[PDB]
Amino acid sequence: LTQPPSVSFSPGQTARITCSGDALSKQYTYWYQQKPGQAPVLVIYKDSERPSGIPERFSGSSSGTTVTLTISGVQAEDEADYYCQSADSSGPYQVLFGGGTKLTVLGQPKAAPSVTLFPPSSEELQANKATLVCLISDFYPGAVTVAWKADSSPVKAGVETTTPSKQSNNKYAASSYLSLTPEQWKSHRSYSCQVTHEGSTVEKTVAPT
Amino acid sequence: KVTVDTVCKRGFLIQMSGHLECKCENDLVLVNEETCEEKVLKCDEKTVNKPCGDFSKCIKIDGNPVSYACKCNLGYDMVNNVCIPNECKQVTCGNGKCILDTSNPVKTGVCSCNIGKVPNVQDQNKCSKDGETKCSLKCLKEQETCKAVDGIYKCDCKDGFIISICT
Amino acid sequence: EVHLVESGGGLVQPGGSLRLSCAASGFTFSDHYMDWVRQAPGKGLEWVGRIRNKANSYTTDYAASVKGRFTILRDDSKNSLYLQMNSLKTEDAAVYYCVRVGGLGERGDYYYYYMDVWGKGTTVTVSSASTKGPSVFPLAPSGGTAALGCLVKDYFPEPVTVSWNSGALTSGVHTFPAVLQSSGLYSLSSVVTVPSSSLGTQTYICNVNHKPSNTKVDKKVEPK
Repeated sequence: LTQPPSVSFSPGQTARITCSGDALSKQYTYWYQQKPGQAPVLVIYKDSERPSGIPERFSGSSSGTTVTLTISGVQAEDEADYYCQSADSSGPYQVLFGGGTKLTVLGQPKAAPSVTLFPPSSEELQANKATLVCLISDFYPGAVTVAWKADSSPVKAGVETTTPSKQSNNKYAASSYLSLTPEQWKSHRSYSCQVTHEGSTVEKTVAPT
Repeated sequence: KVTVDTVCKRGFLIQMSGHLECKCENDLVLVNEETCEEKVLKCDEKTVNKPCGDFSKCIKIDGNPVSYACKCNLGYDMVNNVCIPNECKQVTCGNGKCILDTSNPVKTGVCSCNIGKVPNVQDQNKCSKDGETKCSLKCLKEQETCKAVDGIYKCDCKDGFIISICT
Repeated sequence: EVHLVESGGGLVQPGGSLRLSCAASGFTFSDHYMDWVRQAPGKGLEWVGRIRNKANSYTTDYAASVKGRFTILRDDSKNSLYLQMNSLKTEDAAVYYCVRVGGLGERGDYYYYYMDVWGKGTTVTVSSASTKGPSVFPLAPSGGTAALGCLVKDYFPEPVTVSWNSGALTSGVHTFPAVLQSSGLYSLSSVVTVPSSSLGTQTYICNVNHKPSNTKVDKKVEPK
């Protein structure tokens, strides 16, 4: 299953979260709301119907292999993470879950992230270790996608990234560390930290000295 | 073949995991795939060719005295006092029923399952595997939506209403 | 009212075993399917497995990531659900939720398969890490401003406290929350935004204190 990692709407707008998958044409799709530090809650079952105890603003629609969760007139009470689920009976029974979507009800102007990338220090390289520190702060909504580039090529392994945490100014901050060997650092021409926030992408680059 | 646009004469459309068919009202029996009529109680001389059960009529037997019995139509045979297709004589599905493969020019029996069950490839395609089946019935009446009742899909009253009509 | 109370979570080393439990109340337990759903810290929901009722021969089904290692058990006479976890990897460390499956009919079989009731969950940690002090490394330095910091690397457990110039420098300091590496050790960074001209005149000392391991490290951050 595939759903966008983050959505953002103003209070009163009609939020929509899409869930795509080939199994969505055979069996039904179910949506779950999960607030921070709380158990998930079923809000929409059988594609479009809602269970007892869910406000009328929650609804859904099915069109082929894509199901859309609809929340008309979003309240700040609705700001949570939403997961879509389904099933696959092709072989053994398998419950399918989506990546999840962070729905942010906007409460302040969208802030672009301030990014700072540090190269491995000379002391750490002398310890046969290399760590690139990419610090991200002062962004709203609290959702971001971090990708590393080794000489303009994607980096898969050796990446450790935190989740956004609420700052004092009600903005969010995150961290992303790229572990390397000193041979990997001194070989490439550059290393980049790409921080995509609300469609816009900020890039920083460091090079050996 | 029966589709979502089929009119069930004196019946109503139901849907299972692999086909649709017409279910009769009250004590009516199927004359064909989409027609329901009253059944006779005893096969008499006057009730010859009148329906006595699902896909069965009363016929005359040219015995030593005249005799009348309830025989299944052509292509059907009697299994558990019910007429089922000849190609379904020895096809057991468990949580479902045997139907004819409409996508095969040769008559072949396949298993259509109750709602919530799908043919299990590891069990001779019987109905022994969990699996949802999306409802495709068009329930356009006033406060009628697709509801799963007794292992099948049917247009029933919306939750909180009862039958003249649903309210 | 329905309640699903998980139990049995805790810290176990990689390769070890652990058994979870779930006490159900407020409904006919023997009628429903029971599922296990886990969720890694800061990641999405992942399905573990499912056990079925007597009407479906108590059969089971799991996800490929936990196949062969996890086993789901139930005791209908005690209204309890269990999860026998074996050969635990660091990827298994997550919060495990006890889940009831709804949508059944009058036959013991289901028409639909959804998850109507969730539990509070129990936390399972998988790491072979013990108490360890951090290794502090310096972070050397348009808009007329620069940034320097201290890298608090590989420590266990939480927390650490980072001060700058013995608490004299507070303005412009941002100590980021720690990251939990796959080894089980924590690592964070603390940077301070300073004017570019003051790099050659003003001294910047970062003071890292790790009370769990009784480690106090002072580091000077100089430009280069």
